[PDB]
Amino acid sequence: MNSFYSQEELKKIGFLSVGKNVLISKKASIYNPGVISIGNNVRIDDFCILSGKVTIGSYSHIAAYTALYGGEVGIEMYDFANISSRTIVYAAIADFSGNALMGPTIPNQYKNVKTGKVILKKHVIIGAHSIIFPNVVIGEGVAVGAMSMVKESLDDWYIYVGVPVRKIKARKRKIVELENEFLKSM
Amino acid sequence: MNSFYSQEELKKIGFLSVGKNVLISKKASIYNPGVISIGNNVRIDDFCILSGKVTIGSYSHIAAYTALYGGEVGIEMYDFANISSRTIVYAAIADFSGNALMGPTIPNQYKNVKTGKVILKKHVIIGAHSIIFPNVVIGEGVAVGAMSMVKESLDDWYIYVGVPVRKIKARKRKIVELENEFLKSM
Amino acid sequence: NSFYSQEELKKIGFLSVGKNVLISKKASIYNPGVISIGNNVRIDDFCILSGKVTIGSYSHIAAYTALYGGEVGIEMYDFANISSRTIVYAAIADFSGNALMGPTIPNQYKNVKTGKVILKKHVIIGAHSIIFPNVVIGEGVAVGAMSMVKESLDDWYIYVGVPVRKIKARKRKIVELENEFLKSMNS
Ligand SMILES: CC(C)(COP(=O)(O)OP(=O)(O)OC[C@H]1O[C@@H](n2cnc3c(N)ncnc32)[C@H](O)[C@@H]1OP(=O)(O)O)[C@@H](O)C(=O)NCCC(=O)NCCS
Ligand SMILES: CC(C)(COP(=O)(O)OP(=O)(O)OC[C@H]1O[C@@H](n2cnc3c(N)ncnc32)[C@H](O)[C@@H]1OP(=O)(O)O)[C@@H](O)C(=O)NCCC(=O)NCCS
Ligand SMILES: CC(C)(COP(=O)(O)OP(=O)(O)OC[C@H]1O[C@@H](n2cnc3c(N)ncnc32)[C@H](O)[C@@H]1OP(=O)(O)O)[C@@H](O)C(=O)NCCC(=O)NCCS
Ligand SMILES: Cc1cn([C@H]2C[C@H](O)[C@@H](COP(=O)(O)OP(=O)(O)O)O2)c(=O)[nH]c1=O
Ligand SMILES: Cc1cn([C@H]2C[C@H](O)[C@@H](COP(=O)(O)OP(=O)(O)O)O2)c(=O)[nH]c1=O
Ligand SMILES: Cc1cn([C@H]2C[C@H](O)[C@@H](COP(=O)(O)OP(=O)(O)O)O2)c(=O)[nH]c1=O
Ligand SMILES: [Cl-]
Repeated sequence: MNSFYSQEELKKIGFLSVGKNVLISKKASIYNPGVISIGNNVRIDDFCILSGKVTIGSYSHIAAYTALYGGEVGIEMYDFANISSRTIVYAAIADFSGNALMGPTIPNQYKNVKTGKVILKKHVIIGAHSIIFPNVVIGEGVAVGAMSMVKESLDDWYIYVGVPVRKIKARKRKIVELENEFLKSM
Repeated sequence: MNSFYSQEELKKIGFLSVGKNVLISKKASIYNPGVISIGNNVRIDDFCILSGKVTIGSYSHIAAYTALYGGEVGIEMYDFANISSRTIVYAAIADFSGNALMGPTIPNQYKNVKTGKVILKKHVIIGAHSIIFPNVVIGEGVAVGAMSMVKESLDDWYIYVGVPVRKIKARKRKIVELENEFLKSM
Repeated sequence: NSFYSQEELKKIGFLSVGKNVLISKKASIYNPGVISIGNNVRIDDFCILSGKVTIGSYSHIAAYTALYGGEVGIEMYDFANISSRTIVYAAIADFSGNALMGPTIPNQYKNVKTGKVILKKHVIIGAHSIIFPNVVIGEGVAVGAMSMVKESLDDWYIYVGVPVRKIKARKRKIVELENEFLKSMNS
């Protein structure tokens, strides 16, 4: 079979805005859809979680198990950005240093949250099993390899790997031509 | 909207025990509820799996996709200990050496199950995508980085990172004061 | 427990399927008509099977494991098991910047990497691991946890790392044990 909402059920969800050809699995979780926005030709697979301010452009695959903890400051993805399975992107994290208490259970005034908008520029691919922390921009046409971790903004058009990531080599810009060629025949 | 049980439904699950202000997603999986006790101010998110022997104290977040398999020896977590998304704590793990058959499709004679209780002491924080193997004491105040793997027990108030983890710096103890400051005003 | 009844299962429509095959109701099966399962097989909560998967016998597919069979398929031999939160890909999008990617985009603009994934006998894949397309995991190999595998792996070794490196011989005791269990089945 397949797991997706129909254009009908989509509409009843109460999204800030949702495009056309949007396939979201009923096996995903959508928290606070009133601030979640989806452009066109998007797919979100089983067991993803979207919570808080999330904005996705058009022609993005969010693969299974991927969590987007958009918070109040948000996560945004430009067009042709894609995220492989089991990725987490965080717009807000707790403070591990030992200088604060943490998580939901604890009153704000004792915490020390790290928070910043997270943006994923065009043509970003995020490898399977990766993590992106708050306040970072992943640069235009960056690929980040599998099982990688990102704590900082990434320079455009490079491939990064590792925990935390290191720049391994350039990203081909050939996606750009194709983007245009594809867009042409629309 | 949230996916959590009403206190009504909670009790019709029947845990060895279960405190108050305890939010557990309906999208989580609780097996063997009668071997799980749960304190107060505790939250378990979508897609988690609790299995068998699990003891959770008070003031704890267990983030989504987290699996606690406590089989018979169990997992025990103190107060103010937290677990980030997508972690596994294993109280029992198969012998990988070549010397044994494995998993639930096989009789136990042909198996060499390494088992051993897992404890996470006050203020432990496990970061996301982490694994804890059996027979491990995560000392009080220990922070383990995201995408870390833990085989040995670990020293109080330190920060560990890697696969397998290694010690990289002392955790601050100021959270001691804040615990106090905080329980103080109740 | 989570599993489908024997009645519930023959209702899914698996190409083939055997007996004592416990499958969680919280796992996701896609195109069951191209998925054969042997006997004594466990698939836990939140797994995803999609496309050509063949699984033999005495196998555990731990919680959260995704097997993306595609056309080419993923094949496991008997006594192979996979641990929680693993991903097996028989197809994957070229990352180089030489092509677009995803089901959002028409086939011509992509440069999809494809190939059979075979998990031979006694294979054990550790937890949180990723295995790529066109990859033969050799007989009685163990890959550790959090491991990444992009090329074929030689018989009877332990492998760890991202990407994997060979670390030690895996012991073959397991083969005698196998025989002993199989005989104890007969007499
Ligand atoms: C990052 C990636 C694209 C690089 O592939 P590549 O161009 O073949 O690069 P190579 O395999 O030659 O390796 C280059 C270096 O990076 C390392 N490396 C490659 N992938 C890595 C990863 N995910 N994490 C850490 N290191 C990695 C290799 O060790 C090698 O190291 P060295 O330079 O010290 O020898 C690929 O390894 C990858 O991670 N793909 C993820 C696939 C995915 O997530 N798919 C989801 C479904 S579509
Ligand atoms: C543990 C952590 C807090 C430490 O970061 P930090 O205090 O800023 O210290 P640094 O980032 O300078 O890291 C120190 C070193 O460890 C390495 N390192 C840091 N985090 C690592 C990790 N998770 N795994 C492997 N290595 C890590 C870095 O390469 C650096 O190496 P070096 O000693 O060769 O320079 C952070 O990196 C981390 O892993 N956080 C997890 C957060 C999380 O899981 N959040 C879930 C949402 S609440
Ligand atoms: C693969 C495994 C069995 C190897 O364990 P081992 O035989 O105890 O080997 P050791 O602990 O001596 O370590 C061998 C080396 O590999 C490294 N290593 C071990 N496991 C690793 C892993 N998963 N990833 C990366 N490196 C690893 C160690 O740092 C050590 O390094 P060195 O030789 O360079 O000093 C074990 O490490 C493991 O990962 N088991 C996974 C368990 C699991 O996934 N279980 C599912 C539950 S049923
Ligand atoms: C992975 C996945 C697939 N499916 C369905 C829709 C897809 O068209 C079909 C198989 O697609 P998929 O498994 O993503 O492979 P492909 O790359 O060929 O699209 O199964 C879901 O409904 N939900 C899911 O989470
Ligand atoms: C992640 C998650 C959120 N929610 C709901 C309940 C929470 O009150 C709300 C906020 O979730 P969350 O994303 O954890 O935000 P915060 O970090 O501010 O708590 O979303 C669930 O019900 N289940 C979940 O698994
Ligand atoms: C982990 C898990 C357990 N269960 C059920 C079946 C088991 O009888 C019981 C305990 O499971 P588990 O912790 O897997 O025990 P074992 O090590 O014996 O396999 O809970 C599921 O249905 N699905 C799951 O994903
Ligand atoms: Cl997961």
